[PDB]
Amino acid sequence: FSVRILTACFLSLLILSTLLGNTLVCAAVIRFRHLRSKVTNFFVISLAVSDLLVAVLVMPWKAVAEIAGFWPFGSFCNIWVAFDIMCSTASILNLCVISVDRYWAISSPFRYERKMTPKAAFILISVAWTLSVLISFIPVQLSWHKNCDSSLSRTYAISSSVISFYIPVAIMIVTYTRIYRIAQKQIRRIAALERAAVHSFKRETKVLKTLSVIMGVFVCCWLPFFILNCILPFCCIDSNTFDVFVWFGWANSSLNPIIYAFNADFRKAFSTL
Amino acid sequence: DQRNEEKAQREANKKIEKQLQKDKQVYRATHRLLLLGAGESGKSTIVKQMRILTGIFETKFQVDKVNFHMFDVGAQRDERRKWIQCFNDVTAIIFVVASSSYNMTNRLQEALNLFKSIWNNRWLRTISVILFLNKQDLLAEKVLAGKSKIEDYFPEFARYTTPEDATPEPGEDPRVTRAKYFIRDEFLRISTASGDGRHYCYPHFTCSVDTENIRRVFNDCRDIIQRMHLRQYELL
Amino acid sequence: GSELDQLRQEAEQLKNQIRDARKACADATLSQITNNIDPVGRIQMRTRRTLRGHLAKIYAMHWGTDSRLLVSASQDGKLIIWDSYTTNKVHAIPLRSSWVMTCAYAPSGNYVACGGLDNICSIYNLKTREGNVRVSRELAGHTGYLSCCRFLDDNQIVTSSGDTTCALWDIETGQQTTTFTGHTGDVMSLSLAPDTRLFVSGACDASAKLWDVREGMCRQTFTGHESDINAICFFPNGNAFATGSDDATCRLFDLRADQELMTYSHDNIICGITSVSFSKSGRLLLAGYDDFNCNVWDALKADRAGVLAGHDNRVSCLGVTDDGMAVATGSWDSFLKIWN
Amino acid sequence: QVQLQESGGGLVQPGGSLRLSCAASGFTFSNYKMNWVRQAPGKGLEWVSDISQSGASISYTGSVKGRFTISRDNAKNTLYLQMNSLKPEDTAVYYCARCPAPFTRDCFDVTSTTYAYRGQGTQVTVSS
Amino acid sequence: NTASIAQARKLVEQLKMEANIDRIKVSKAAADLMAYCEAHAKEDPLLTPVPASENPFR
Ligand SMILES: CC(C)CCC[C@@H](C)[C@H]1CC[C@H]2[C@@H]3CC=C4C[C@@H](O)CC[C@]4(C)[C@H]3CC[C@]12C
Ligand SMILES: NC[C@@H]1O[C@H]([C@]23C[C@H]4C[C@H](C[C@H](C4)C2)C3)Cc2c1ccc(O)c2O
Repeated sequence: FSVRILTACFLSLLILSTLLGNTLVCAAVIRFRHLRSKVTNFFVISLAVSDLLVAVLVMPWKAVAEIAGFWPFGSFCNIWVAFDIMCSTASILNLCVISVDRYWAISSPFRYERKMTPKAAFILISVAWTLSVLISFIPVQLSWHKNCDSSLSRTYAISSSVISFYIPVAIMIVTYTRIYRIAQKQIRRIAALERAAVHSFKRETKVLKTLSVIMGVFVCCWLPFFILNCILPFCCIDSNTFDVFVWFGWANSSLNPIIYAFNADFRKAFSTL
Repeated sequence: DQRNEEKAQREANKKIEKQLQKDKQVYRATHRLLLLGAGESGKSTIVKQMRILTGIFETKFQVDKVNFHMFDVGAQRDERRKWIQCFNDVTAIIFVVASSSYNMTNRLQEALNLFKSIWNNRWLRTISVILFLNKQDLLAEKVLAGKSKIEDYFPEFARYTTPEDATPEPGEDPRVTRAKYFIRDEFLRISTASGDGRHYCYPHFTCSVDTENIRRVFNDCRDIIQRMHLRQYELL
Repeated sequence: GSELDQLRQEAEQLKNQIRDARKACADATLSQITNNIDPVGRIQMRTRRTLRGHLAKIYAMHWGTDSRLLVSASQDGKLIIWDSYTTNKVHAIPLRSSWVMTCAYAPSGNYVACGGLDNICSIYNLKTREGNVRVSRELAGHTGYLSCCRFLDDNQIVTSSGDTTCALWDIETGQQTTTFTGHTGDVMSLSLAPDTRLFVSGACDASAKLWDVREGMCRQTFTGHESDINAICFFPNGNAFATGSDDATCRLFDLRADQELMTYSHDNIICGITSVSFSKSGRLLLAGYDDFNCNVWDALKADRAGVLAGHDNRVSCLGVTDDGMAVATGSWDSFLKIWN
Repeated sequence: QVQLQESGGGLVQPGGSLRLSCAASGFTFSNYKMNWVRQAPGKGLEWVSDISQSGASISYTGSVKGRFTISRDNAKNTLYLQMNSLKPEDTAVYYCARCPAPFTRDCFDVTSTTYAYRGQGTQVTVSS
Repeated sequence: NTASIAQARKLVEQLKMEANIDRIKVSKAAADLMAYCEAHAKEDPLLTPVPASENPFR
């Protein structure tokens, strides 16, 4: 009650920041229709509502369990773990669908606007959410994992991390490395006109910096957690590092509203409210 | 009374909403293209070679399942300060400029001023300009035979050299390419004056042959929407 | 011998005569009664209804006499007629031309006008027993874009143009009975007086011209502006009218005074006015600027009573009902904020 | 009334010097992008030069770049244009026009006659 | 040059027509303005706050 109060305050500030940011995004979307009208922002608001749902029934309970060491709702621990898995895989699938939508809008923008209609965006969001459901709520009803100590099975945890993070993170990486192969071409075509009008890589670093702030900060809070989550049932790690490495991924949820709302429209919608 | 006629009105409104949400797909998938010029700048040869198919105001076509909309303004008056403000939802302003019409009048400087006004426009600031250096065949013989020279209306042409991104063709003179690229960079000199990132210029050299000029517009609008989405997502 | 220069000199002398005659009757100003009339204050207007169904930018709008249905056209070839009471799209006419700039609701509520860079005015009928709406009349006599148009009645409609020739078309014959020639710059907007006997038109020549529809001549001219008069609006009394231009100054002129009354300018405004409309009493003035915000100004205190939130793009069209019930502002974001 | 009186002009020897003074009354001269445009007898109008609201972004046409000099004075609301090293092609009717949009950098005054804000112009004639 | 002559003729004719008009004082113009305002002030729904019951938009 003397040293744990510091991390208690830190985690309370973290969950309050998640709640504030996600409620701000939701209020900017439900009130200002200049954001929920474009197809590319449907996945953004899906990520935002998943980030709100992970801040109401996932991180507050983990924090209230970690501050005192005990854990209430003994019978509800299974459904709580199911909610954590669901929210995390939904956030990862929303990140992946945003990445693939941006890749489709950068590679083939005409086919993107012709095929990825708002109905197609709804289809993609529903597919992601149903995948989250079948990967979280289905295994817990059959007890596919093996106080309610946190310990999954060696056969199910790896498959859940593959179909939940590894395949989505691989799609994200390949899309952002194919976007960069197109963004760099666009930067070179811009330079071929800029340097010719005044007759290099000065602008080629801004795209690298934005790809960094949108992808590396995601793969440095979830992947360092998953590399231990997949090896935990196979063994490695201890109880003092895994519980903070998962909080790193949950703070990636705090940093997400700054990632996909840094645009001018979202900035004005946040400044006005 | 309260719902005897309001229910039919709500049903009609729902039908209209369905029609509008069905039209939204074919509208947003349609990329309009504003086509204008300083005068007799070869825009007729551009609109004539469009899919090989009350005067001549707007012609539509479709390539790679992408229907475009090319609106010609070859009938409005010379004052463009008002109706051009309507072209802020357009995806690209195809500027068909005759690089050889500088002899007859100095129409090249008028086209330069029109491009500058389109660039520095408060509403066209987010709209790219597909620069079309039309009438290229009539420019080569002009700059070669001395009938029409760039230096009469441009002093910087004497202090300009061909950059490293030249595109030579069989049967072309290096002086012709030098003048063409000088006109391109003079058009590009205004494209980098503001540099707001919301829109960029795209020079092209057409009217030399009667080939498919719609490919140079499709592959251009492709990169246009690419860079638009990049600036929107801040990946540019 | 020397006719052009002497004619220009005579025109300049007559302009100076008009100027110092206006100054002779300018022994006072509207600000000389600022101590008699009380201001309105910072009245907060909230968006009651929002017509979020448009696809392209809402360029032009016009209310009706019933103050219930409102028209609004966009560049996607669509023109939607909404019921502002229940937020219901009563009509949706796909216009034959995509780019359109004008809108006009008939005072009887039957005819609806559109038009734009297509040089034609498409009059549609709503109360037809045939069911769906079709093109009732096409007017093709202009060599310039149709910036604005206004219906006098179910028979005639006066339309601006881009070639300085406002035309009074008749729906029965589809031919210009008169023509309001005399403008220098393309006419950007026009408004009708309550008595409908005379109408004003604001052009880009910084000189709003007031004509009459019975004889077709130029009754009055006002050159007190500094830029293109983007919009005009007759006062509900029929003796004055406000003009919103690109110079960020809304100028109030009077027909009988033949001069300007007030300049609703402000140092915190660098963008030009796009739309202007008076209230029912005319004391309030809704001005849609280019700063993505609509300003309620006072016609007497000569100060901005308030600024409205909402639109993020340029507010192009603005319309106040005939009874001044609810002002509707349509911007370039396909939104129609119906204030109150 | 937006009036622009351009004093100056007359007969000029080839290679001399000339000064036109455009006094613009009826608006706030310190807020618009004024511009001089020439029109040759028998040909259309030619954009000569323009100046910013304060005098920063000064630009000329390729025919007068380096010879002409445009300067705006807000204390007197005047536009001074100096021609140096006259040529037999520079003879034309000069108009001191104003483009309507303020606080901006765009202007659409390169159009033909019957312009909104454009004086009668001066017939700058180059002698022999 | 005949077109410019005709345009100047129409302009000077319009100026002559503008000269011989009856111009009232601007004081009476502002008086009529404020009179119409005070006559339609209490009836304007935009000027005075309209209650939600009597307003068909709230
Ligand atoms: C615990 C679980 C079951 C609750 C969460 C349910 C999910 C499916 C709900 C919660 C919030 C919802 C989102 C809220 C808002 C919008 C914006 C709208 O324009 C499209 C649908 C979309 C994107 C919704 C999709 C479905 C959604 C993500
Ligand atoms: N926040 C990440 C989420 O957490 C759960 C889990 C499961 C066990 C009980 C709780 C504590 C430990 C151990 C983590 C919650 C595991 C998991 C998650 C997301 C995707 C997956 O594929 C996955 O397996």
